[PDB]
Amino acid sequence: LDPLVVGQEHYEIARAVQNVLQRYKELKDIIAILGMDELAEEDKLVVYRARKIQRFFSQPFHVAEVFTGAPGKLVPLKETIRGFKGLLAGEYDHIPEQAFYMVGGIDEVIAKAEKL
Amino acid sequence: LDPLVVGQEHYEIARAVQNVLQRYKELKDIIAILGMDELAEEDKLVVYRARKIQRFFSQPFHVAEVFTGAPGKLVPLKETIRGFKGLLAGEYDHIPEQAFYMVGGIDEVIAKAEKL
Amino acid sequence: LDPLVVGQEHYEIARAVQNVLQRYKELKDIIAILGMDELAEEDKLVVYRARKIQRFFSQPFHVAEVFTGAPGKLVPLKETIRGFKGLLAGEYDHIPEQAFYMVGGIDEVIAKAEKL
Amino acid sequence: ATMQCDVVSVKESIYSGAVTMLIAKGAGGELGILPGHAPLVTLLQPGPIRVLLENGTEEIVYVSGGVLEVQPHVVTVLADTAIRADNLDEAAILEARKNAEQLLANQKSDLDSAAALAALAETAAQLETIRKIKNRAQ
Amino acid sequence: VNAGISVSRVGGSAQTKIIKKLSGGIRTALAQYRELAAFAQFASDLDEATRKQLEHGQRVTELMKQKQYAPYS
Amino acid sequence: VNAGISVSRVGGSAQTKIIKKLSGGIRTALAQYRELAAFAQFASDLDEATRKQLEHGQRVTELMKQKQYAPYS
Amino acid sequence: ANLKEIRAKVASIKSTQKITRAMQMVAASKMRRAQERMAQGRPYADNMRRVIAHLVQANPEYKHRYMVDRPVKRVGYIIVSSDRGLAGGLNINLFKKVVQHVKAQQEQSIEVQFALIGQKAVSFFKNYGGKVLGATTQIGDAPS
Repeated sequence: LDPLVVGQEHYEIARAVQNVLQRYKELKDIIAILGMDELAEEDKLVVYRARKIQRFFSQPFHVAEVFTGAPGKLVPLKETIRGFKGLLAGEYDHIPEQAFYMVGGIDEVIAKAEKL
Repeated sequence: LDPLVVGQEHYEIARAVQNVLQRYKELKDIIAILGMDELAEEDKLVVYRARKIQRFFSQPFHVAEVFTGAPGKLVPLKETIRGFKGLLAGEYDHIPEQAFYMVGGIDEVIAKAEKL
Repeated sequence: LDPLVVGQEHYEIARAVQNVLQRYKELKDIIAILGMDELAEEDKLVVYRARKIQRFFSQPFHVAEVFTGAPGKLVPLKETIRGFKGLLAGEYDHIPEQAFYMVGGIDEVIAKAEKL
Repeated sequence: ATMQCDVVSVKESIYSGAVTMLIAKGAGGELGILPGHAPLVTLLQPGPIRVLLENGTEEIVYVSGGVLEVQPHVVTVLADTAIRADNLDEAAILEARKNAEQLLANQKSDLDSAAALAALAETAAQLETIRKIKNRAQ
Repeated sequence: VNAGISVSRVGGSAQTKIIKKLSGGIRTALAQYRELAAFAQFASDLDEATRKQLEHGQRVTELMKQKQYAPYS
Repeated sequence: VNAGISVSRVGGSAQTKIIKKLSGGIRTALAQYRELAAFAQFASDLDEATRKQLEHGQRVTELMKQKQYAPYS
Repeated sequence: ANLKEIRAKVASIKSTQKITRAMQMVAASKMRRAQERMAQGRPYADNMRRVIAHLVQANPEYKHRYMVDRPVKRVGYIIVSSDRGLAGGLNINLFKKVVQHVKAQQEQSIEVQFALIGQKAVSFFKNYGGKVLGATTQIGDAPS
């Protein structure tokens, strides 16, 4: 994970995702004690985007073929880069988090969210 | 120490005593950093009962009167069971814990409390 | 540092100096947290005399004479004891702190105070 | 001439100084106040108060209910809630103080749990695991 | 039995259908009750969600007690 | 680089005149920021003096970051 | 015996020690703030006491119901407490005092009613029972 070998957008996206995740992991005790209402307006977006990111790492496994539906995805790297750049920027901030679960590219999550 | 040998009542009393002592042993760490007043009322009651239980296991032996001077005591099993049942039921919550120290059956505890 | 070895007066002077320094260390955090005005007057005197003591433990060295033009001073016993016995009794409460800095016996302290 | 006017609420003092005149709406009706007035006391309708300085500048203070007391040299106005601004819409400026104080009280409870109650339980969590292996030579 | 660090690599494939279908609630209740066990003595100062989580976790923990020499079908 | 425990016993005599003169501000800023770094989390009832120290310390800390293969003369 | 675990635990305890020092720093400042805020409420009460005293003394015809002592059958309590713990034994001592006072009033065969301010009092006297008339929560530091 080095900007020289993977380019600059890849590295910056990875760093931003890591920062969001490791701030949300720190907000855990405060969320558990107080709740989501008393947090600042900032760090609520962090909670929602971190939950979305955690969901979006889910993946259906092709070899399973049971309980999944033989869903071989093998998403190109460019699709994931586009998706996470959009998710961090906020173009998808209005979508329910249950849509980001167990799908491949962003086209599939958009289709699933629109279907529901 | 199983119900089929010593009976149901004795086994239940012993297990309840051990449970109270274990919970006090677990609370002993919080009351050191924080205060005694951060706990709920049940936990404070358990702490007081556990200190009383710890005191009540003390006993003057027949052969130890050389070191201290107080005469020895020989407590039958029924007196022990009756005393600990009452102490767990809360009947003796009004007795100061210094009255449970170096005494025989439960009657000596009440006599010493009255003398104080 | 025993009364049997260094005599009687020296031991008490040293112990009083250490006591004053200890009390001042205990008072500095209170000064930091709760304002200077919260302290009583006894603590005001303790702070002033402790600062004077901490200054008075400084002296120039003969080896620094090459680096700094101030000649080194070798102040013997029966001269430090006089200074600290006078300082601990309030006898020098009218001297500013700066006169107790980088100087030998009490006589030069008085002289430097006169030149202030 | 001039006379000492004090406008103080239940929380703090709002306005003070020397003024030449005062206008207020008592229970009976409007009242004009000038120095040397006979002693008097009313209950104020929820309306603004007008005070005329000697230079000609006129400050206005908004008061929502309270007690007016006047003496030959001093006027004391006891107001339930007094704000120094002018118009009748001062809820739009009281809301600023409300929001600021509410935000401070929110962030406080945001710090009480986060700093104190979180760390002070983490420290006391796992001490027993260390004390039991104290004497082991393995 | 300590559920925090006890595992079985065979996992679900070694269970009958009904118990396999039902054990999920027990597992998740214990997981939630174990994540926040550090605050167990401070239930008075908490929100409602975590207090309900504690209320259910204590009950499920109490459920796992069992006598000796008497096994359940 | 952990500035708290790192040390160079040669000291000032191993620096050029300009950097030797200018290093004092950096050293004291890091010291003051490291002394009271705990306050960075509250940021609510910080008085005027300590807030200035925090503002300077965080800015100096952000200054020291650097990339690879890009040395500064 | 996994000494690095003990080193990490010691580091975390030393970090929490720094955490609490700053909380003390802040609590002193707010104590100063509330202390100087207590002073600003004095002139209003002073002026009101003066006016009421003069009015009541100059016109002694009638006695108001708030200034006359009638026989007691029921009393009332307005209990103010904090909203969050971690403040000594303030609430516990206050509640012990009020409980003892209520027990003393019980032998007089006069029952009590309450009006609670602050979360701790609400919880304590909701568990205590009693005859609550009102409750208030989330007062804050500078209540309106």
